[PDB]
Amino acid sequence: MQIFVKTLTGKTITLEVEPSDTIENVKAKIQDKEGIPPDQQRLIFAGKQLEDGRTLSDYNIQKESTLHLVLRLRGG
Amino acid sequence: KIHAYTEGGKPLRTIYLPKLLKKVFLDVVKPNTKKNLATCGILCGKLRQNAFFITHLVIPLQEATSDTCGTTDEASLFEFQDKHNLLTLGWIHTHPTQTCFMSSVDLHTHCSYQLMLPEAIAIVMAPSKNTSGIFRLLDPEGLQTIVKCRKPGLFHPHEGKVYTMVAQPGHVREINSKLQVVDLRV
Ligand SMILES: [Zn+2]
Ligand SMILES: [Zn+2]
Repeated sequence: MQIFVKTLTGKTITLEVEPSDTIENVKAKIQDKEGIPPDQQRLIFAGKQLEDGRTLSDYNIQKESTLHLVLRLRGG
Repeated sequence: KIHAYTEGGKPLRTIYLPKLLKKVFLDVVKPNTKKNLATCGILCGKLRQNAFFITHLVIPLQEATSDTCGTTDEASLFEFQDKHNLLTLGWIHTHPTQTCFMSSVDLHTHCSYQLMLPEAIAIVMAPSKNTSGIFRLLDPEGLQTIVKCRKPGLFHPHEGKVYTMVAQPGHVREINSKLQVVDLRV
């Protein structure tokens, strides 16, 4: 099924996923498609930040749901 | 009158940067700078008629050392930006005692911002030198180097030129526009 990931930059990323996919699977898909490593990604759905070992179905993310991506910031 | 292009020939839209922002940032993080601690902030704003305007300098919840800084509560930052319909246009941070340049870590960070917005900028303030600089990765070549990178080590180098300063007149233009500073710290 398709979900959307909306950034804070006016971009929407489309992903192909299954309900059984984990959040870390989803972040890997973002890296594969968009080039952002998983450790920089924070995903938010329904006001809450998503945790790596849970599944999309654990948060009731379904066909055409929109998640939000906010990046960490590191200077070093 | 002035149009900028990436290395691969893609159009870059103008970012209007308030003249006061650099100074105001330094003032607002000065306490840290004094304790030899780094600080970072987010450059936030709006798109109007094919140009971006920086309107908000947002200081997120963070942790720091004399040579690193990082966010610790990006959900609070998302909530603020979402509620106020503010775009992420780039970021700024201090090198309290070092020169003005982009570190390996800095490039790994900026790459992701610049992947999400081609115009994204990284402002580095070097107060002990009274220098500063506005940087971006080379596009596509610098972005490609960092996306494919799998080297460990906080300080690993990269093969080739990776980044550049924004040009003058540029895609970044410094204008006398107003600014709001939002401090999300305790
Ligand atoms: Zn730096
Ligand atoms: Zn690297």
